[PDB]
Amino acid sequence: STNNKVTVIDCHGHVLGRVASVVAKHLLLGQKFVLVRCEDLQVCGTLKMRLVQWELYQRKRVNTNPTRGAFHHRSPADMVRKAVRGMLPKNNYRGKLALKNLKCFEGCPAPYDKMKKSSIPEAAAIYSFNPTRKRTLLGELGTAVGWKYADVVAKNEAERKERAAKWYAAKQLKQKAVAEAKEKILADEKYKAKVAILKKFGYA
Amino acid sequence: SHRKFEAPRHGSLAFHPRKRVHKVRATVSAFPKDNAAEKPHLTGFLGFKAGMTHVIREVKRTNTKLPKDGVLEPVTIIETPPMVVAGFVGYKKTTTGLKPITAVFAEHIADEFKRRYTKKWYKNTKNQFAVHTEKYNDVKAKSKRERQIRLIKNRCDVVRVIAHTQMALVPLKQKKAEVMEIQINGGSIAEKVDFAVSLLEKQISVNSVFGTDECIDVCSVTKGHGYNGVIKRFGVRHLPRKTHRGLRKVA
Amino acid sequence: KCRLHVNAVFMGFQRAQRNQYPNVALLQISGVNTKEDTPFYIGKRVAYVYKVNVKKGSNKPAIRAIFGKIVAPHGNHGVVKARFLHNLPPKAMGQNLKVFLYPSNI
Amino acid sequence: PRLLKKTEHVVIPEGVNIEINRKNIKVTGPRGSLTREFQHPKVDIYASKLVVKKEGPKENVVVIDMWYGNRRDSAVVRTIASHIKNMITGVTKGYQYKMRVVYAHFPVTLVIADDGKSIQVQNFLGEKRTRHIEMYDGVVVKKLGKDEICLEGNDVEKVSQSAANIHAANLVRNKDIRQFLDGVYVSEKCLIE
Amino acid sequence: VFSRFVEVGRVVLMKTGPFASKLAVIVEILDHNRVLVDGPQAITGVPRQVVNLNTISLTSFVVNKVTRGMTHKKLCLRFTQDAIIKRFNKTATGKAIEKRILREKMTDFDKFQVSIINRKINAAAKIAVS
Amino acid sequence: MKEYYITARCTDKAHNPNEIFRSRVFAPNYVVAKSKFWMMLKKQHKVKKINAELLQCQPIFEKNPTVVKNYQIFLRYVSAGGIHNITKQYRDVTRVGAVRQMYNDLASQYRTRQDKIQLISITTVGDKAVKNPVLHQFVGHHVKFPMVHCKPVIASKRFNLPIKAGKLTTKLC
RNA sequence: AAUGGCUGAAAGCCUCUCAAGCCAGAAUUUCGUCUAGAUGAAUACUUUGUCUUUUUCUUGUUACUUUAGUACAAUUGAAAAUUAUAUACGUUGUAUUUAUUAUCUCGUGUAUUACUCUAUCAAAAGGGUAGUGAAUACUGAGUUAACAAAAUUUAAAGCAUAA
RNA sequence: UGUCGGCUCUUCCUAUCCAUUUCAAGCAGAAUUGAAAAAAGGUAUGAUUGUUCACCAUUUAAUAGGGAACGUGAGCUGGGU
RNA sequence: AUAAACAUACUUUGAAUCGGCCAAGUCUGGUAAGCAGGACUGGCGAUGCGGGAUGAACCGAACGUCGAGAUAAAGUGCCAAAAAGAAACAUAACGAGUACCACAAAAGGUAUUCAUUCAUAUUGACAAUUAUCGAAUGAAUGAGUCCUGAAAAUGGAUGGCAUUAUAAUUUCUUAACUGAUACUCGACCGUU
Repeated sequence: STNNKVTVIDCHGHVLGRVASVVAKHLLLGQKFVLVRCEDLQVCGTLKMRLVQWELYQRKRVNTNPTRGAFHHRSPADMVRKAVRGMLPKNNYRGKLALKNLKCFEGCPAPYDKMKKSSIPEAAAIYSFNPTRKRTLLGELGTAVGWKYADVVAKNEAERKERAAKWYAAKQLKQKAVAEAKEKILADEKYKAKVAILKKFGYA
Repeated sequence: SHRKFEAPRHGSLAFHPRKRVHKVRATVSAFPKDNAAEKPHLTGFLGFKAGMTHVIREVKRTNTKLPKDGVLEPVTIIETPPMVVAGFVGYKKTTTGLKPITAVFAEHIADEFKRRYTKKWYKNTKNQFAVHTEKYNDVKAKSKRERQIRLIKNRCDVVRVIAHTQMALVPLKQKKAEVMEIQINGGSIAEKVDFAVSLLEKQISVNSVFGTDECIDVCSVTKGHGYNGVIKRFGVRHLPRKTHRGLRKVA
Repeated sequence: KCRLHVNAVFMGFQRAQRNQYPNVALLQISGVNTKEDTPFYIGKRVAYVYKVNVKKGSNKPAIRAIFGKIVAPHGNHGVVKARFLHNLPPKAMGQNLKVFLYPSNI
Repeated sequence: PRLLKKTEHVVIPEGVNIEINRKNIKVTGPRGSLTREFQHPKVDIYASKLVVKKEGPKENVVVIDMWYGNRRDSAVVRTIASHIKNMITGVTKGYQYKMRVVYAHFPVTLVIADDGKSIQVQNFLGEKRTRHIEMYDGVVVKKLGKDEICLEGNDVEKVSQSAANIHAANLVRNKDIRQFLDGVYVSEKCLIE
Repeated sequence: VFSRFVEVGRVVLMKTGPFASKLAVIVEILDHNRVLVDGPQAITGVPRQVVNLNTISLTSFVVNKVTRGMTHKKLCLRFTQDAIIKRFNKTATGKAIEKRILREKMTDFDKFQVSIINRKINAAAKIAVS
Repeated sequence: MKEYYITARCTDKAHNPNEIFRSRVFAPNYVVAKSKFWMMLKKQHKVKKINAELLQCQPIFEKNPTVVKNYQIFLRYVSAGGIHNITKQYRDVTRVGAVRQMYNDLASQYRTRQDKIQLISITTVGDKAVKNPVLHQFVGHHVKFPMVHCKPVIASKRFNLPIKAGKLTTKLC
């Protein structure tokens, strides 16, 4: 068939490189990925160590014409795209097509804030890290190197938690009502014929 | 091999590339940082340079050895006739910088402001803002405007008034006006829009914006010189007289 | 009407670091995460069904197919080897392939 | 080497209430309330009762427990235990740091604000620049006597840092500091009670 | 304070291998990585063996008076006296273990009725809520 | 690792053919066990294979591979500096089980490959004779510890999905 | 940053930390400011309202013109945070593609919905109210299928008029 | 593959001469000496010599050391060779 | 003992060639050299193929046109076909990462892990305040890892992206896997 769906990845509490390897492999397999919250990823290293690597990175620049030189994107959504692009085929139609199926946003924009989210157990920071190893959020590193919109995302995320918190509470009340209405009609005398089948397989 | 002697580099790389602008008016790339503990006010204007003269001024600074009878200074005269405010726009802070949300315009728009939306005015139908004006008072349009005002107060952080000049008051031959967005720096966004709405179709003078003995910034486009060599462009040293194929070049 | 197939991804041909053998195509059947779940699918039919925007006056079908069989596993992660009547077009990498349920041995 | 279990405890006296919520100890005592976060991902802080005397009875304690861990990480059990112990002292008998002023020839004047949240040092070694030195929240300076001040507060980390901030602003520069023994020094560190 | 410990007598649950989803009892601790499980071979079928702690999970039960290196004979007496099998089957994992066995023997006809029946029940239960 | 019992005799002018050399050699297979056995004869008694007859080479199996025992391996190894003697203790249920620990531990802490280590002897020590600082903490009868930060276990590679749904949690276990 | 300090273990003491946690400190770094600048956004007028290609007129663009072909409203996709996670449980063990009992008719009202549409208040909302339709549950009964067929995703020609 | 030097011009290295921040002295002050961070900014005018080099007279906060086909001849000059 | 009949022994006529270069559990001159010259063998020259990112010589293996299968060197987070589990000394650092190979030394550290030797170890050692304080304390040496030592000129190279109870390093377990024009089987073309 044709997979027109989008696999939304919530980058919270993950590892930048490990996420990219799993995503960059499945971009080549026809899957469309959207990685929300690419500013909550974690990279091995204290903020002091991460800035040295960035300082080394910023040095690479064409001497005779910096406008042609390597472009160092400070936004975390562009750090992830660069990391993913390094694990994709270079300078061919196959590599470019697979890159078009990837997007980060620092928060959760209008369509992707109500889709089902996924996780990558290989890339989780609780499975691949020593707990005492200091890490660094991409947003925290991005602010250090000149990414100005670290406060807009923190404000937008704050109101997204307040909108979801009340939606979850309202959904919880309806679910409790439906759950307790199912028990009443599971124990009804008329539905014994159907229930007896469910009890046989353990569903009820 | 190293250069025998050292000297500062000729020219500044803070302005490379030296690309000439396209529009005569120059837009300020910034505004003074907003303070929310003051009454709303306009933070900009637009004037036409007339010329230069010189004045003798009395020194009021202390502990200075300047003559008591006056110091000669040069002064530029910038004629600034009153501006007409013909609308306002709200901006929102998103993850790609400011994004304008809505632009509410006045009911009556001068022909000076209409000329900005065409290129051959003398052949145009000149129907700019015609539908806007003819349906200004309809309940369908009035309801939409109240939504636009309410949208800004709910989901906007920056307000700027679209003000334009009046070319009839200046000796220039241009008739089309010059449009500038002037930010309102002041209280909450609720009263910024309230202050902005009160200014629709009204005239603003330069005294309402700037005070007395006030330091300001000026943004403009420098005088054009066309193609030029490296001696005038960068101020490099002219080569000795003996040189074959010319003197005024970088060796 | 009904779903009687399992989608498989045409990852690519049997290859090495710098070579490529387009006679055999590698597929990733959905839900097969290990090579011990492969023995069921060894021998099942596999079809690459694509669509061609034919002109109105042409009698060629607008839906064509290439068929083939799964012949052997490939690695420990449930990847199979499939040989088709004609080698799959390399433009079809990453697309979906219908893995049928016949020849049935159930 | 790795210790299977390293345990430390701090006893809670009668007037102190301790509540713990995910390594976030809040201590409230007769003098006031203190709060801190111990964000070490390998410690377990929880209240209990434990006999701490060879023949004494049970008493309320806060147990800081760390399981298998190298000596680099096993050293934080006693550090956190000391930090909680200082909180209990701070909210029961606050800390005070007495600082004495030393000068050679130029008298130094301390202008203490009315609220006690700020100080001013003037004429230090004949200088014309005036040093202000802010104070952390909860720390109050006061003039004890002649050429002497003391800092009052509950948090030993805020009090000691504020005292060191005063000294650090009045260092002698480009001169032999073995001869120009000027500045404000900490005479001694003790408890208010 | 942590609830479940790796001690002697702790009842563990094998999670992989040939004895997956079978109960076992720790009778020895070699080090921080390996323990000696002897979930009575006469009861559950788990032989006395050394296993890595990555393959098992703890439970809320501890068998009373189990010493390190307990023999199989005496261990069996303490296992039935505590009635671990009776207690385990009432837990969330215990019911999840029996559910998996119940589902793995369904047929296509068996799955047909359940999907049809449950769909109507869920739809009807949603109607009954105002 | 498997343990072998190897015997041989030397039949030439120098050695009387009535004295049998026995050994207990830990080798991956019986061909390596003989190779180790012949070297010990040649380097200690001038006995060469061409002038000797092998008699028995039988595997040795653990009597009770269900009892936890504390071992003590006396060994000598070669470093960059010189040659040293070490005595390392191990806890396991088989003699061959502990030896594989020693080989893997030496190659990690001391970076010493297998062809630098000679196992002099291996015995079983008491519960209080253990001196390893880490291993001494688990020899008592009242050992107890909670395994924290547990990674959730997968029954088999069958359910090993690349991308999951929802959130990921560790286990206090 | 170098450096000087605070609390503080390891190592009952000491210690600025080849420990966790903090402070002060550069002609430093980054925001702020200046110059060029890509994808963009708002407003004004002209249109259009399921869609494309080949032609064709114009300096060029858009609308526009002709011959066809194509679909026709109604179950999709969200807890957050932590992980040494308050106590309890460990809820085990297959993410997307890919979770509907063949078609149509006959039937009664009620109820439900992140459903469609209309009106209204609002609104950069899986919004409120009122009504209508759709689907489902209560919950049926009845007709038909045998051979054949069950497909769009876009082709081909123009310049009257307006901006 | 146009082979010295100079003139013009840009960039790079730090093994820093000055300015900035620090520690030490047999550091009383002043003037100095040893060392750390730091290469973003500066680092001259002339008599003699084709000279690189050198040696003198000044001025300066300092008048540091080097690379780029021993940078640079369809850039110059042709003093040397 | 083993092998050898398209064996063995040759005869005649003649071509091209005698600038060589490389590797090394080798040597001589030299401070040394991708320097100069030798002994034995194998190569390159005359040689493609799979691997070492790239490379005349390194590793596997030498080539008629093909189909299928096991393999070699070597690999198995993505580029890239192919792996899961176990234990450790590493990792707060441009530290570690595929031999030849594209670099690092002496020396120092109350950094860290392990082992040996010695003394104090209790009814009471050490630290702090003879008593309390109640379990390890002190010293020497050796072996691994880490840190300092460690400065160059366009911007850049474990191959790149990236990793950090590893996706690094050292060693293992599993009738795990991937892969050459070499091997086996089969079809055809040619020489003998």
